[PDB]
Amino acid sequence: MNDLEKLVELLTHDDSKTQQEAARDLAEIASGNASAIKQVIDAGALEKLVELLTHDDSKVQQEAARALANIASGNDEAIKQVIDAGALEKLVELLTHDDSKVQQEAARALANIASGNDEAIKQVIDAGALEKLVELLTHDDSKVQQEAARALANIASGNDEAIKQVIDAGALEKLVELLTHDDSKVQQEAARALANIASGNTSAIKQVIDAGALEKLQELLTHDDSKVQQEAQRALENIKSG
Repeated sequence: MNDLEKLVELLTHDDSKTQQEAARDLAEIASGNASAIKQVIDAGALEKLVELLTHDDSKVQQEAARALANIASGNDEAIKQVIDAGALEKLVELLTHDDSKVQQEAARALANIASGNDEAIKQVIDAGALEKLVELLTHDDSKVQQEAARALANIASGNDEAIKQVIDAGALEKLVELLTHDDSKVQQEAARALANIASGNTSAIKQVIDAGALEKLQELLTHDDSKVQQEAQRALENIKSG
């Protein structure tokens, strides 16, 4: 049994600090080379990590979700593996327990998965992730709003059938109220999400402007933060040519 696998072993222990530290230490190893990431996978981390998500231990959940997150930042192989290990079911589950840092890692996790191909994107919507995600947009938690928006954006970067789901979940008007929030990153992600949704067809572009996106977006264009401006401008543009 090599070092990595004795870690997956330690995950199976009933001590809180034991699980947490092993989970934490996997979280870091899995945030390096593509090589490090696959070493983690074939060491069988995924079954064990996913099951930690169902222990009601805030700190443990936070490290097991984060680990999944970091693994989902690797290539398409990891993302396929994370999915086949049933993460999405538990991950979306974690979004309903009001736990700042745990909702946060869960979102980034889904978000990252959602950055994969179209097969990955479908599995996210089918796992009921949309409804829960949209809900997190109304929490008074700048960090959570950012990761939730970030996920939707990725998801709204898929096909028509995806964009349509995002609208149907009632994203649009929550997203716009984000544009008025005085946190740079949040605005950045909301605007990005909007910009993507507004790369669909006339139906999709229409429901954006009806949601009052235009004036807020043009408002952000006068803020002093390059990155936000870019996302706003890019947004005003796919709205414009329609």
